[PDB]
Amino acid sequence: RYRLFHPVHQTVPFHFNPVQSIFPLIYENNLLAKPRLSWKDYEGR
Amino acid sequence: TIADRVRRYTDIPEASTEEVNQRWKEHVMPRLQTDLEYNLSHWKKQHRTGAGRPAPPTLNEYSLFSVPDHSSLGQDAIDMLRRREAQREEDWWRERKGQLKPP
Amino acid sequence: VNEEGAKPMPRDMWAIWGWHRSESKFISRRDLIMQQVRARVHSGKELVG
Amino acid sequence: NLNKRYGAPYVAKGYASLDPRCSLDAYSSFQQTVTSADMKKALLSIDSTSSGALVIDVRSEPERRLRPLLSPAIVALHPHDILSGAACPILPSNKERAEMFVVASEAQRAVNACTALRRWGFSRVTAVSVDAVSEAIA
Amino acid sequence: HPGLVPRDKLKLHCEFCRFHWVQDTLVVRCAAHPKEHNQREIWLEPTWTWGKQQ
Amino acid sequence: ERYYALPHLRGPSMPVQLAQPSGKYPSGKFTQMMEDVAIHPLQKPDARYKHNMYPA
RNA sequence: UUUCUAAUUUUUAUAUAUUGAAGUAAUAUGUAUUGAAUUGAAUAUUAAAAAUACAAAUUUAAUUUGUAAUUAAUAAAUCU
Ligand SMILES: [Zn+2]
Repeated sequence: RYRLFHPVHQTVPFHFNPVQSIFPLIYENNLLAKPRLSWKDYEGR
Repeated sequence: TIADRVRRYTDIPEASTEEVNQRWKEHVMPRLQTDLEYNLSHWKKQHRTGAGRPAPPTLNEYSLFSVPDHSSLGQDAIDMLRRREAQREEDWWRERKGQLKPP
Repeated sequence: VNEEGAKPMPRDMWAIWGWHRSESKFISRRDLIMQQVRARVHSGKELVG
Repeated sequence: NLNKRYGAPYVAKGYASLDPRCSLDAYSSFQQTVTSADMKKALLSIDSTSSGALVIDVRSEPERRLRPLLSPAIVALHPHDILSGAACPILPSNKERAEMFVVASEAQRAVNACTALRRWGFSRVTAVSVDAVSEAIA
Repeated sequence: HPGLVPRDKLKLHCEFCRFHWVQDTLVVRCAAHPKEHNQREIWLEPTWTWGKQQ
Repeated sequence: ERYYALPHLRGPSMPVQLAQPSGKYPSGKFTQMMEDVAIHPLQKPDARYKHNMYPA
């Protein structure tokens, strides 16, 4: 069947990108923001 | 289920004819002349005279065999059920004709 | 003869014992009962014996 | 060819599982009474060391300033936070053993808010007394 | 035998006019007035097939 | 916006002395026993020429 | 439609029967009245009369006879 009923909560799985990814010191409370701003800013290999 | 759906046909005539056996063996049996073979031979004599004594039974002698009778019971239930369906025409054509009257 | 056909179900469930498919052999319990009823009640349509 | 795939609780379903009967029973509780002892039992539910406020007042915010009843820490809920279901996260677990109460300005809103509760699976609430709970200061 | 266009139009005009299953088609057959009062329900021919009469 | 909605009941829901006549000719199921009629086999009615002439 | 790959929409969907209920009895206002060559429940029109139940027919030039006597017959229980 093609009408799948699931928690669409499933389709953006946060198993690999929790806030310890973008905010790497949040369990350390200092709350620093080190994100990857755009696919453009990629400096290179 | 077999012995049930046949009990629609017999238990009621049995529930009856097992109550007469009770009535017979209780009220008439004590006062019943057991010398029937002589009694019958008396009517075979009363018939050879022609002027014998065949007697008709009376209501009180006969009401022993008074029983729920679905010959009548089942019948007049339909007729009374029917003369209600015959009653719901004159009362219907009176109701319909009563719908043409303004409010 | 002692040989019996050991079969848990008859090999042909629609076999007949009359002339026609509606004269079938194996009858649903829920109709075998309404058969044994009429053969064991008054027979005011079909004569008996 | 529905009702073969889905049940009878399909097409023959009055999906209005909200209020075919509860609203009536709401006007039933409205009829009987609420008084001192009916608050004094609630006083024991305030006497219970476990402090979860029993009664709640659904009254306009200017009204409560005029006759403040907030003394026993009872809950002040806007009558829509009840109707809309935004209040279920603070509502007793024992739906069949709990009976809170509902104070309101004029007893039409009270029953109109307690019917919302009985729509949320709640069973006992006698649903009003604007003046008793003040006469039962506690 | 006039095909009574629906099955429901069938009526037993005579005492001897009865119903019969002439090959899946409910018809009326009478010994008396043999073809005069005969009626046959509208249905496919007794020996049809799946490409000829659907 | 106006919303039309039924009033609250003060009396019996289905009308009784206000019922419109059924609307189909009330030839009851018993005056012409067309179908839906169940009778005990002991109490079979109206065979005055077939099997009520000799009632039981 | 860059190329290798992965995929959730499939020339496979349910079709109406059990039962030529055909034995079981003389009658009786009455062949109503009218219209009618005639008509007796079954020409024509007329249809809310009655009592001790059987008037929308077949039948006959008319009747009588004679067919007929408001009944068990649960496809619904989805099939995957
Ligand atoms: Zn004919």
